[PDB]
Amino acid sequence: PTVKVFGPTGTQVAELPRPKVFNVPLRPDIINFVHTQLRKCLRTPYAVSRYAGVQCTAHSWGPGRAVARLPRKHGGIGAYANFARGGHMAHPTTVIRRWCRKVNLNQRRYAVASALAASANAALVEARGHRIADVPSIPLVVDTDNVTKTKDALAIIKAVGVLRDVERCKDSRHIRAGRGKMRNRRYITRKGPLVIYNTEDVARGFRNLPGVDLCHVSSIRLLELAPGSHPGRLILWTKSAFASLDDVYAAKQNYTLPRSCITQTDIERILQSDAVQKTFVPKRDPLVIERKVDPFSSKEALARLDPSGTVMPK
Amino acid sequence: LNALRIVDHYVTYGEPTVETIRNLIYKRGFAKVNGQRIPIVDNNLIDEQLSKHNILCAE
Amino acid sequence: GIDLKTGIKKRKVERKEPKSPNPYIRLLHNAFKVVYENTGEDFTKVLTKRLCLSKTNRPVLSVSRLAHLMHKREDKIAVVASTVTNDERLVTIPRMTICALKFSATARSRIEKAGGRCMSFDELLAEKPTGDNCVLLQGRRSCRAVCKKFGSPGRPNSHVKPKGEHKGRRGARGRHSW
Amino acid sequence: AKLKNHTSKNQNRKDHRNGIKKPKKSAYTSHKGMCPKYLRNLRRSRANDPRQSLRP
Amino acid sequence: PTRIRKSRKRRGHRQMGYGRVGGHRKHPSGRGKAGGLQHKRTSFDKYHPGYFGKLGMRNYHVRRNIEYNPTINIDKIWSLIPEEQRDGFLQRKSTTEAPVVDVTRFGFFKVLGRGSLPQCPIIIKARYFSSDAEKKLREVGGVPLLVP
Amino acid sequence: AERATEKEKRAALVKDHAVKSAQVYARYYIDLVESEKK
RNA sequence: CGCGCCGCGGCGAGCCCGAGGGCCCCGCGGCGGAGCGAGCGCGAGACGCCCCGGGCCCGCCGCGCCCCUGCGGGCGUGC
Ligand SMILES: [K+]
Ligand SMILES: [K+]
Ligand SMILES: [K+]
Ligand SMILES: [K+]
Ligand SMILES: [K+]
Ligand SMILES: [K+]
Ligand SMILES: [K+]
Ligand SMILES: [K+]
Ligand SMILES: [K+]
Ligand SMILES: [K+]
Ligand SMILES: [K+]
Ligand SMILES: [K+]
Ligand SMILES: [K+]
Ligand SMILES: [Mg+2]
Ligand SMILES: [Mg+2]
Ligand SMILES: [Mg+2]
Ligand SMILES: [Mg+2]
Ligand SMILES: [Mg+2]
Ligand SMILES: [Mg+2]
Ligand SMILES: [Mg+2]
Ligand SMILES: [Mg+2]
Ligand SMILES: [Mg+2]
Repeated sequence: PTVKVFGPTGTQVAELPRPKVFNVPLRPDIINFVHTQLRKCLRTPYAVSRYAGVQCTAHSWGPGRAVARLPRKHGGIGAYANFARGGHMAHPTTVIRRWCRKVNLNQRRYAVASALAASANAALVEARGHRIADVPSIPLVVDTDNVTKTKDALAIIKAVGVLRDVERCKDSRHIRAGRGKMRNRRYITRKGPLVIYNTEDVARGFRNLPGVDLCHVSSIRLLELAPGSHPGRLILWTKSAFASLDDVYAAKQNYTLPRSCITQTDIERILQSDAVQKTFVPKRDPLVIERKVDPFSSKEALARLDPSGTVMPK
Repeated sequence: LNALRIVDHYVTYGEPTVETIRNLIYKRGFAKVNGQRIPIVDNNLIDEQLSKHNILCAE
Repeated sequence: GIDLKTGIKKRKVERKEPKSPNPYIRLLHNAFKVVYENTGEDFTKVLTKRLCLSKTNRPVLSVSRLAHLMHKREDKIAVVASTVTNDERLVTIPRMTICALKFSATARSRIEKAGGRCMSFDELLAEKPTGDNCVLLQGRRSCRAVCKKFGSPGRPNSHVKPKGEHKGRRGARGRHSW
Repeated sequence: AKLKNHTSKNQNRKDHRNGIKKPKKSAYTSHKGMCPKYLRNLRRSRANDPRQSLRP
Repeated sequence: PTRIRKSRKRRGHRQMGYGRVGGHRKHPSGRGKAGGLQHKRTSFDKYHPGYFGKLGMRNYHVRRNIEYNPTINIDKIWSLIPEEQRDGFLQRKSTTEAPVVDVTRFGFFKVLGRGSLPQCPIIIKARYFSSDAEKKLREVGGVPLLVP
Repeated sequence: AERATEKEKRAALVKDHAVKSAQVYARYYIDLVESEKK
């Protein structure tokens, strides 16, 4: 099959073959494992000071003075314990915590490919959160070729149907709920489209827009493809980006994309087919269970066991 | 008999009439089927389980 | 009260479902579990239990072991619920049909170049769900190095090696060495 | 101070809780301790029987 | 992650699995490996035969690249020939154009004899041979050779 | 189906067996506590 | 941080974000692949869904017999 390509104005203009990276199986378990390890590698260490609580002079008074045995400053003030005001922590935090995590190169490439394949579904992009109800194709390729004024770049995103997703992002900016607003994280906005470009200047006209991000096709970032560790981002490909995907995967030395497999849609079809159904054979009829009750109560209840009636009813 | 005389102080026992046997089965009769305790209420269940031994009804 | 202790043992725990997060394993196990309940075939019952095992209970199978086992019955489908690797010490491979969970890239290339077929368990499910003209096979469950140190080295009937490095002599030169 | 020296009071109940085990079926046929002059002649006889021999 | 650990399931239990009679103290057996011949002797003899004592000659400085000695069996020899060429060599069991395999180029010194070869003449050059590697090679029509 | 026919016929055969065996066994029980008396 | 066992992911007779160089690209050791012997050193196919046992092969210790390049080779026997 071929993807469609649209002008910077909205009509159909060209067709390109599907890159083979979209046929990789969908693995929300592998995308979650990689997203977790690589988002831990951006952390800045923190720790308390190594002298904190231990700059004072304090020793135990011992028994015989009607007081508890912790170390005390000259004068008798509690010190040097985690349960004393002003003492050290029981186990102080240290910067030698292992902050980063390792991931193999094979599993890093699987996560990018599985996250890119999720982006080719109009049902997973919708369920990720985006507004794509007025979009020509969800594998959305568009010919722009140079964009410098934000005013022109806003005109394309309208000219196609991604206008409601950026206003979704624009009207959502707010002050966050907790302590985070003292620590340089005061505002929050939702995330919109991702424009992926190869050989054309677009970054100047797209960057200022709320909820927009920029990726040169040779280096695609998994934290951008799966915000929140959820796979299906909406992606606006430039034409030259979309037409170099296979060249990029040919540039990875001794690498082959993983093997395509079937889905639960495909398994549910087979079982309802004459090659599998013709092997079916019914179960025996199942036991029949009543409650206990006294046969001697009535004529009819007793007759169920013995019909003749030699047995007295009561 | 010799095993039962070992546990005499736990048990009481004797010889039942055909009237005692009948009331117990008709009133307190349940069946073991696949490890389940199943109410015995009609001849359909004694036949299904014991017909190989030529027992077909409650009598 | 009720006495339910004498003559009665403690119940047992076994894997009744795979614990893998791979969606392809859940789909296949759930599918073969269905076929068993509507067939009662003991081939689909052993195969449903193989798909719950824990990857140390699913050792690999090489092509040369299959070529050896399938000899004289070469018209049948080998069924393996594990990975099929390659054996480069065998120079020539015969033609055979193998159905496995996974093939190595080099083992697939060799199997096909002889005229053979590499099936998947969903190809098996569609064409032969109850195992007609199929044989179930597995590798050596006790081939791991870890399972070679189980026990008490040092006891006179052990035949097991110790774990670390031991540079001495005491107890290591046979009986009457302590 | 002095503590208790010995008892076997609870030990027959611990011995019975997992059943009384039985030795492996293959210990009854172990060659260990049989006459070597009998175990030599046993191997020789089979190696020269075409129904039993396992030589290549 | 701290939030899935067994130790957080013991909040409210007075003693975090260490018992009331015994308790959790500092070092009730001593530190490290001490005691192996006295009060841990039942442990050291059951699992570590040959931990105590001396055995054999000592060398005050071992030369790691003298004692290095890689090896290859005869059943692995034909996998050193690339696949594109193996078929043709088997096709024409030549005495006058037999394949030459120099195993030191691949980084082996001695050739051992486990396995078997295909019915095809071949020449193997190495630094040392085992006695049945030579025997199985001459059984095939091959020759062994020594190389610098 | 054929299951409902066999289950229909079978119970009928069992029922007439229940009226045969009841009368005979009632006859047997009266006859024991007689034969001892004689 | 080191050691043991278990589970899950990727690849599989292979595997691998060393350090470094141009969330992407390139990147040695190493460990695994053969063991046994204090050492000189010698060096594994024969069977088997799996498991358990039997039989046989390799090294270390002993010993018949035959031989070429010889306290060296071959063919055997035994714990
Ligand atoms: K101080
Ligand atoms: K105190
Ligand atoms: K105190
Ligand atoms: K890798
Ligand atoms: K990645
Ligand atoms: K050990
Ligand atoms: K504990
Ligand atoms: K204790
Ligand atoms: K201590
Ligand atoms: K100590
Ligand atoms: K010690
Ligand atoms: K010494
Ligand atoms: K020695
Ligand atoms: Mg004090
Ligand atoms: Mg403080
Ligand atoms: Mg608050
Ligand atoms: Mg016991
Ligand atoms: Mg408790
Ligand atoms: Mg308390
Ligand atoms: Mg204690
Ligand atoms: Mg005590
Ligand atoms: Mg205490």
